[PDB]
Amino acid sequence: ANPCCSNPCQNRGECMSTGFDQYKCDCTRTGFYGENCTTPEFLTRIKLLLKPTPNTVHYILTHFKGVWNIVNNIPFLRSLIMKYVLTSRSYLIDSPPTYNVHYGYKSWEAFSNLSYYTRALPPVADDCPTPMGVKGNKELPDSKEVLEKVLLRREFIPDPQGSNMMFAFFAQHFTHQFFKTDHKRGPGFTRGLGHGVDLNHIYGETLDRQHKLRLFKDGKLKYQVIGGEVYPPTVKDTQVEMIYPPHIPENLQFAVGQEVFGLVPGLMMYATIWLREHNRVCDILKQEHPEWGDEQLFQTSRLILIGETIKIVIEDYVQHLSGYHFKLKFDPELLFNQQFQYQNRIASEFNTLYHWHPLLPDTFNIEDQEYSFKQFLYNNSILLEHGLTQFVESFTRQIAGRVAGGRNVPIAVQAVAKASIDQSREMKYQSLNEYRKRFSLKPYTSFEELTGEKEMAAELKALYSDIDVMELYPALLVEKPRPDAIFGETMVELGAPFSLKGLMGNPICSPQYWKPSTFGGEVGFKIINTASIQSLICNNVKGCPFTSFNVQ
Amino acid sequence: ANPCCSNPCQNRGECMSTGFDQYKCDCTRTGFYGENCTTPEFLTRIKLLLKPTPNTVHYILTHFKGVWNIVNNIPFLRSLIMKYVLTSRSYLIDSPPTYNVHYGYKSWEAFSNLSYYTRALPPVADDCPTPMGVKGNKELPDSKEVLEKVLLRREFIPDPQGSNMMFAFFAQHFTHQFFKTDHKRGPGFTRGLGHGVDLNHIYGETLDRQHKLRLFKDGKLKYQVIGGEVYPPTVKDTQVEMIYPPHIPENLQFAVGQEVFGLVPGLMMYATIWLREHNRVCDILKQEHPEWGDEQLFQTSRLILIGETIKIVIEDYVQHLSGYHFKLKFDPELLFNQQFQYQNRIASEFNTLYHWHPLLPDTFNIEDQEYSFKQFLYNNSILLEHGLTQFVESFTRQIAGRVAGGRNVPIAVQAVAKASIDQSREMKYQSLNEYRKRFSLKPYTSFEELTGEKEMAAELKALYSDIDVMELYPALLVEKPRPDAIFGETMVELGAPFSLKGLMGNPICSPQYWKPSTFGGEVGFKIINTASIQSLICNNVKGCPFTSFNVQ
Ligand SMILES: *[C@@H]1O[C@H](CO)[C@@H](O[C@@H]2O[C@H](CO)[C@@H](O)[C@H](O)[C@H]2NC(C)=O)[C@H](O)[C@H]1NC(C)=O
Ligand SMILES: *[C@@H]1O[C@H](CO)[C@@H](O[C@@H]2O[C@H](CO)[C@@H](O)[C@H](O)[C@H]2NC(C)=O)[C@H](O)[C@H]1NC(C)=O
Ligand SMILES: CCCCCCCCO[C@@H]1O[C@H](CO)[C@@H](O)[C@H](O)[C@H]1O
Ligand SMILES: CCCCCCCCO[C@@H]1O[C@H](CO)[C@@H](O)[C@H](O)[C@H]1O
Ligand SMILES: *[C@@H]1O[C@H](CO)[C@@H](O)[C@H](O)[C@H]1NC(C)=O
Ligand SMILES: *[C@@H]1O[C@H](CO)[C@@H](O)[C@H](O)[C@H]1NC(C)=O
Ligand SMILES: *[C@@H]1O[C@H](CO)[C@@H](O)[C@H](O)[C@H]1NC(C)=O
Ligand SMILES: *[C@@H]1O[C@H](CO)[C@@H](O)[C@H](O)[C@H]1NC(C)=O
Repeated sequence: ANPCCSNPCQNRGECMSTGFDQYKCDCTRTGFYGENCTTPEFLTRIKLLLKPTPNTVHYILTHFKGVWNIVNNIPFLRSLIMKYVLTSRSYLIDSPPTYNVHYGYKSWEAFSNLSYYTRALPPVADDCPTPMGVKGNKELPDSKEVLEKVLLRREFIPDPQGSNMMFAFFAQHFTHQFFKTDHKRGPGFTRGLGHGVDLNHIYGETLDRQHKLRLFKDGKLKYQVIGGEVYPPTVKDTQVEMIYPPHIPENLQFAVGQEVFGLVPGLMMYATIWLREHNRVCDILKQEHPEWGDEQLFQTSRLILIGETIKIVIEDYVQHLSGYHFKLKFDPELLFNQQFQYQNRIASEFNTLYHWHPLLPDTFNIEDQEYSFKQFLYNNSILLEHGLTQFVESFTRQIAGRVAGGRNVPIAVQAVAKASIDQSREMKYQSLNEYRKRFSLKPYTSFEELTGEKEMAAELKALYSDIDVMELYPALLVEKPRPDAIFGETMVELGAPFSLKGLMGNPICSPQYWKPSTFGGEVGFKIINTASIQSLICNNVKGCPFTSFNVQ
Repeated sequence: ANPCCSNPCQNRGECMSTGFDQYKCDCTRTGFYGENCTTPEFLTRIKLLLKPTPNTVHYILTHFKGVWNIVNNIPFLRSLIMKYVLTSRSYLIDSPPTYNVHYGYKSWEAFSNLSYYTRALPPVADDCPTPMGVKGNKELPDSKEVLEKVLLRREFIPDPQGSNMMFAFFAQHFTHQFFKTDHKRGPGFTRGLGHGVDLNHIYGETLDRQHKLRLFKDGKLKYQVIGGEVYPPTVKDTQVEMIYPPHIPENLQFAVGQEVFGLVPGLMMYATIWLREHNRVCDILKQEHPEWGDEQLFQTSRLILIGETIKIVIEDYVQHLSGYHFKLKFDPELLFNQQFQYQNRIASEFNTLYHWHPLLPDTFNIEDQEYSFKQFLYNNSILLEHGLTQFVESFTRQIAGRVAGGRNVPIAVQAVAKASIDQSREMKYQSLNEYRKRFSLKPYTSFEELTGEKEMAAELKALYSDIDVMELYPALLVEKPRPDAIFGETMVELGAPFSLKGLMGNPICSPQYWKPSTFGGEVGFKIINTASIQSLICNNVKGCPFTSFNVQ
């Protein structure tokens, strides 16, 4: 019965029920008047008649390599750009946070509760007629279908971008701090109240945990040496909470910031690395400050590491993920005169877009061997067996599956991807065209447009009928990739903002934090400013096995 | 042994232990180089040689009344000013938050833990030699002395500013949401994680509580009618948690957002008002949206009310408290192009400066009667007896005690004010000259300067010896008032920033919030934009008894 059901209000306008069967649009600071926030104002026009399509830009970003090389070696220029990129996004996210699962209108309970996941777009009134408000049928295509009909991988599709296993597990490992949905509660609730890059996966969310993972000496994290190698410590020695299957031997039950991380030798590997990184830093500090305390070292480290991370992600991970020729730079000093809200709340959407299963290979080739999901899972014995070094090298090449192309979802991952759809539905997610419009994206006029190819498209049009009624998550994996890219435009234009927020919006990136002091001074500062997934592995891993998020 | 103990680094510089008996200053974005962040840069100079003393300004603010009347009527002008005032402060606070009780260096644990109270200035290394770092003796003057020697009120001193009881109880009541120190934990910890104006005192901090205080109908708060009047409801009917003394009869045990508020008929009175305000709003909304739900009304109300509050404080309370001739305006639209961090963490300092006991009268004259603390305390029977209307009128006149003059602390309040000193000491608070310097205030060179008068001064100099070693809290109450003002410069220049933060930095003051929609549209929006302690009482209280925070 909700007169807003139809998502009438345009351009970030706000719909309000001005009576049982009537509504109203809050076209405030939107740039458009009219009952629907459509009629634009002048500057609006000129603003749009100077707004280049993302594809256009993306293009320019990935071409003229020669020129990009020029700028890539001209500090002010580079920054001037990187900044532009920074700022280009910025004005997109709703910070401070607004809606969430249960709240379609701004509410204190909303803005306050931290267990919720904020929503870039409001849900749909449970009173609304159709799942997408009004357009569509009493229901949505069964997921199993869609799942199969266009998602599940038939022939493994490699990511044209060269995304190796390293990248995959990173992204996997990394994103696992922010995204941490508490299911006991629901799909919409997170358990990572840190709502951002806080390496809680390395040090636990609660202090209690953190302390058990702490050695309380030189601010180092409790560790353990197996076969002359540094590894996370046992659950039987730290009593830390770790999610493991009955058979696992105590000598194998690893304890780390994240309780789930034991079920994936891929994850565990990274852990071990970072863990090693931390303590590595501790030593460097204890060198600088022979007069510091355990609790100070431990805390300075965590600050420096968080820095590195934010760096290695933006400058490596994200860099590669974009395939731009411009070298992405991480320097907060760029927002020091930019109206930027150094804060962040994690959105449901951003979580879903994450469901990057396609990356997942069909087997896991470590050195000679090749493993199956059925094999890999919870078999850290694997990790122990081959060693970090090999793992690195190995994973540094085993290309990962493309993700936007279509039907490239491992069958083992079956269950998951389905949920990914089922969920968004429960959370009354909005139409993909809505989320498209939201981020100022022209909506897809035909399934064929969304895919390019006519196969799936037609196959989908069968299922959804109205392009509008197309679900986001799905549309994302099926989306029509960019020229050899791994993602479509949609997935990029959504995570780009969402990301550079929690990335930049992190405390340490704020003025009264960005300084040597904050990190034990210059030395420990440099560390962050000179951090690459490369060195991260170089230092922490034996023999400095070369690596990249790119398979050569 | 801490080489930083001596607070060497100047101008917000950061000190770091560069070895056992050596340190270093992080003069970053400070404006000064030199080992101590002293040598200034050019623009710095020109910036200072254009920086008018607060006293100067304060003066200009409280004079030329004729001119102020001119501007007070030319919108752009007024705003242009108010804004200036807004922005003048801003660049002072450390948002996002930095140090706290246990942390003198920036730390995650710090920035993360919300039970802590942030600290505008770092504590002092427990390893430091003297309580104020180095200057001073192995200890500090016994508090009992100071307490008596210069704090306790002998002859009641009225605030020259006319601060009636209304103001007092408001300030009291209002500030009681942010400040809510959890003693079970310690002096440094707050229980109001809301860390700001969130009217948790009206709706409780936890949802559980809130729901019990909710009637779940038209989004109204559960209430009760006694003798034809609207009053908060009983603990025996809501099971809400309320702090009460054994004798109190259930029929008197009031349940309200704040558990402590029952022990002060002054507080309770305000509650009842606000409570009445809320439900009042609910009706106005239910009029606008006959199609809204209990939980939406309830939430919109709380949003509108929070607005009112932020208004009534800034525009009334704060206005009066300043005695400026310029009419202070509350309009977030002023920061919509200002690098302002719409967020807030409550500082310990700000909490202490609050300890405004001097305001407290010696008796409480309600109509004919006159009461004693021993009387008033936990005697809401009083409130019930006379009625809200009288209470208003009465309190609207009973002048409150000045606070900066000196020795004006009620003896009943004895215990408290002492604590106020004892505490800051535990929390290793810094020197008053430090906190002075901090907010770019020339430090007091002599106790006589801090007081003007020679009596107390001399009396103190006996106790502290070095002006520097003068404690803040004390120095505040004894401080030398402004020409007929109720506060000295120190207290003003500290709470000014601290305040306009949590005041402005509140969500609802942010761009994606400041709009009719957010509040059920224009109608419910206007409400906030047209709110005065006056109307607040006018609407909620019978007969619209005139009021002001000024006793005529
Ligand atoms: C605002 O948007 C609504 C739709 O969200 C428009 O209303 C529809 O207009 C068509 C064409 O006249 C009618 O056939 C429909 O019955 C209307 N309602 C709906 C729910 O579709 C409306 O015309 C728009 N107004 C403006 C000024 O843009
Ligand atoms: C920086 O500040 C320190 C004090 O915080 C200064 O050091 C003192 O200087 C005096 C005068 O030479 C000596 O008598 C003291 O022994 C020094 N130490 C202390 C703890 O007082 C120092 O001179 C300042 N340096 C600069 C460049 O400003
Ligand atoms: C001076 C440099 C001018 C660069 C103009 C670039 C215009 C790019 O144009 C883009 O090309 C894409 C193909 O890759 C299409 O998919 C997009 O729809 C189209 O807008
Ligand atoms: C064009 C307007 C010029 C105004 C000049 C104002 C100078 C105020 O000067 C101030 O006066 C106070 C007395 O009230 C003193 O206590 C302060 O120390 C003094 O700086
Ligand atoms: C957040 O909301 C959920 C459901 O509304 C509730 O169960 C939970 O206790 C809330 N969290 C907090 C911290 O209030
Ligand atoms: C686990 O790994 C070890 C060593 O690689 C191997 O011997 C064992 O068969 C594996 N078990 C499973 C269930 O994968
Ligand atoms: C905050 O810190 C105190 C002491 O460091 C600790 O007891 C408390 O549990 C912490 N709060 C949280 C939420 O971790
Ligand atoms: C409480 O108030 C009632 C009514 O004003 C009065 O009769 C009674 O004496 C008071 N008791 C105390 C302890 O103040």
